[PDB]
Amino acid sequence: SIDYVPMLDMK
Amino acid sequence: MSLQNAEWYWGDISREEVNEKLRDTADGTFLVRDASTKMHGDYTLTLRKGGNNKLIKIFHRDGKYGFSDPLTFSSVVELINHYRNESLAQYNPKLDVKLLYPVSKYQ
Repeated sequence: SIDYVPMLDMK
Repeated sequence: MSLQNAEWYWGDISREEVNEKLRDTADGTFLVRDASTKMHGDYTLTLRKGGNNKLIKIFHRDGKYGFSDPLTFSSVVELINHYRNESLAQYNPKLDVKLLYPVSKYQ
């Protein structure tokens, strides 16, 4: 990823 | 303070120090440091995966902790302990790992 890893929402 | 005694929490160390510790290690190796932000009670999980270090942000809102909406864990240890036994794949398909090997400040 660019810096931080994208984490998906669960809502 | 469960978090301060957690072997895998290193508090206020740098991205560069973490890179030294995570260098050449197996996938699943991980530690938690303080976020580069100014004390939003925010921490950063760093995880070895595929030969590089994934920066995963641990958000802190209301009184809860977590990787994304909704924040449902009541402590960072509760959160890390959970994903020791369950992969992070549901947050991001690239992250088909658990937190397997803690980088231990006692060891």
